[PDB]
Amino acid sequence: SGFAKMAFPSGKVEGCMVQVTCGTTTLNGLWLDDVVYCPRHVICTSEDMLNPNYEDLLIRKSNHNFLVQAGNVQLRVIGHSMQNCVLKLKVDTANPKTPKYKFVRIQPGQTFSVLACYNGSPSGVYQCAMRPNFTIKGSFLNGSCGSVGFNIDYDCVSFCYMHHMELPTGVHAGTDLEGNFYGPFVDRQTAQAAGTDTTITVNVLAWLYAAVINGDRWFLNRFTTTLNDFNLVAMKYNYEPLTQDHVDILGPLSAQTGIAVLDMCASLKELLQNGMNGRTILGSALLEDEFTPFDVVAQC
Amino acid sequence: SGFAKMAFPSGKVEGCMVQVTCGTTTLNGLWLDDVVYCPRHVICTSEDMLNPNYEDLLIRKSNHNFLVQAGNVQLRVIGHSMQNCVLKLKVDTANPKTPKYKFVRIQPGQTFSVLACYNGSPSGVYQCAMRPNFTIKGSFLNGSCGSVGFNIDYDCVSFCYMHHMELPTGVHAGTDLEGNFYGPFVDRQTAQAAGTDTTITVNVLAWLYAAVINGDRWFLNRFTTTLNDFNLVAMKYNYEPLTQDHVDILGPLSAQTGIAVLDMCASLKELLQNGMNGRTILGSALLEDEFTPFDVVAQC
Repeated sequence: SGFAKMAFPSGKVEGCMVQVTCGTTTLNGLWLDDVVYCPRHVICTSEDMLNPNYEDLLIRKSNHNFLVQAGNVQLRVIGHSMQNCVLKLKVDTANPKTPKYKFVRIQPGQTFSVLACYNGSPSGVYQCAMRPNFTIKGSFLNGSCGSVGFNIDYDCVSFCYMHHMELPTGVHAGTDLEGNFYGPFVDRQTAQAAGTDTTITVNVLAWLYAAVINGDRWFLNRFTTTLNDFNLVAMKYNYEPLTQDHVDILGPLSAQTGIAVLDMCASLKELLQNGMNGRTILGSALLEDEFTPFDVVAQC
Repeated sequence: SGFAKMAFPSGKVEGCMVQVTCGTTTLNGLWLDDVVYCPRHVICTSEDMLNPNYEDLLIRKSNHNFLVQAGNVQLRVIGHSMQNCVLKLKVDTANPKTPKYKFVRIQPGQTFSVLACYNGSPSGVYQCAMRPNFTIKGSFLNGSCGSVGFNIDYDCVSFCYMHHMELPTGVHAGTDLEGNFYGPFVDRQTAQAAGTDTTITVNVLAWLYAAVINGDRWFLNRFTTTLNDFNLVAMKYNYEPLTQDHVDILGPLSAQTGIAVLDMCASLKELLQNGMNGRTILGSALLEDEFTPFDVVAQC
């Protein structure tokens, strides 16, 4: 059949991508109905970004600061308000190709598609996960600020991320459309670090359950194990511990494969204890934690 | 900055995706202007596919066989011709959202974006490479037949693949829009195998040159080496040998990093000889051969 890490298609969200500028500052914005959302840190220069007071910087910005372009065409800003770290620019036009949308806040574990833009012109897309420590292993270059993370469930567009800033580490932070940052992070250039990255365990399990269906099944053992016992092994190797929900959610996989989730844990457990002796599952030599059981089911 | 395997956006090609059916047979087609392309094996059932004569099977098909739907709406077929393994259905309508397009035949080495469809309804997209042995490690389920592989260079759409068939191995074959199969493969269900899979070496090199720029540079040695010497090592481990072009193409990377390509070969060479002792380059424990130097440059 085949397995690959896979983004939703991007036609809908491409419809909503605009360029914004505020002096020398040029980033990406999202045009939904009569509104345009974008990172608020657009009103900053470099000298500002150290300790910026947004209350106080935007007190000094006018609607005639905010150049907003719709590809070839331009828009006219008609009122500027700031919600947390996102800036909501009202304009004269409603997006003619605004489609069924909704803002969601995702939880650390879920995955989403990302549309990397540069001057409102989308460049690319890739599937991505919301790390334990509320970060993302992304591809983000200067003025990818305002590029977004979405999903598509039954026509509706499920906007869940908007990018703000890279980190000294090199992983990327950003908010939802509420404007609230995923994590303890704020938009300034102070020595921010991100906590311990661990592995989305439930997901790896779904990735093994995947592997099986795709035929690849060298790594299967006989063993059973307790949940706790499995966990008292897993957490040693920086992995997320595992709940009765996790099992519940991994239920439909365990059906199609006639493999119990307990028996899969001791199987995984034994990869952690032993290693891989340089073999590959679904052609990978690391354990792949960026698949939710919904991702993998949908892929099948 | 960040690195991720990355597909072009899919809005353009989504515009051109249609469902086709021919009795009980339902696959994906591509509507460009007044034409619709699709895999010809759509005129087959299962009993046929063993040894089908297409000349002779289509002699028995009419325009009123060919149900062709445009999402909600339907089309009217008005003449059916077969070019190699692709079938060209003329219809009454030209695609209103046909954009600047061109058919290209890619060469074994190049990468492209893939739009997986089911009943003309796109499900997903992922970046993919045209293997040495003219195969692809894909995600393709029944009736992904007619899902396509494209690229975008400066507005133009560069259609380069259309899927036909999985293989007993589990990798996927298909043609260009010419209709000619990438590889020695034909559309029937005989015991087809695919030759030796080797590694797109130039690409791995571009993936190392990537790694460096992204800061990750544990794996650097001092050494130089000859091209031939490098090759007399590489080919042992099933890798594609390396040409003066390959070097030429890897030229602009070698500029930005102040690292000679010769010195990069002995560096790679030493991963092959030694291993990795379970470290990671750009967070991967296998060497990543699905990036062309154009991919990686564009990503930067």
